[PDB]
Amino acid sequence: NNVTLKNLTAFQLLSQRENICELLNLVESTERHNSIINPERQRMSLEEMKKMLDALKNER
Amino acid sequence: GDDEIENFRNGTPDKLVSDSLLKLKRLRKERILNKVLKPTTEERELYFKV
Amino acid sequence: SEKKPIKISADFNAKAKSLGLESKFSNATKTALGDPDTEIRI
Repeated sequence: NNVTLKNLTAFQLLSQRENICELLNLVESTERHNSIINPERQRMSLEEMKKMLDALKNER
Repeated sequence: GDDEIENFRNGTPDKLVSDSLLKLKRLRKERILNKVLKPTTEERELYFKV
Repeated sequence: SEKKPIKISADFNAKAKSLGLESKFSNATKTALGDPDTEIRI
């Protein structure tokens, strides 16, 4: 919750290193990439959108 | 003791000396970790043996 | 060994460790001379 010079430099360096290691394909981030996408959450949100759209369609 | 006679007849007394020095060092470390000054009897015996 | 040797996750403490920066988020390191027991012994 506190930000010092050490924390800032470490954060920036970590981001840079992660990006570069991803360029060389030296990292497997399936867990993060599927917790952010979360296809289950995608299906849930899609069904919620469909239900809301049907509700708006039938009120007329 | 018999250990000396064996480790002489069977050669390699140096192994006995090295093991005894290691035991002495370990005993001294344990003697330092809890504050006590006088070495125990077994330490004197290992020293005499070496 | 064969596959990607990093395997980043969503922990940020294993992620930071796997890329080298492990102690770089703590204020001060851990030492031995900070306990009163070792001080009393010395």
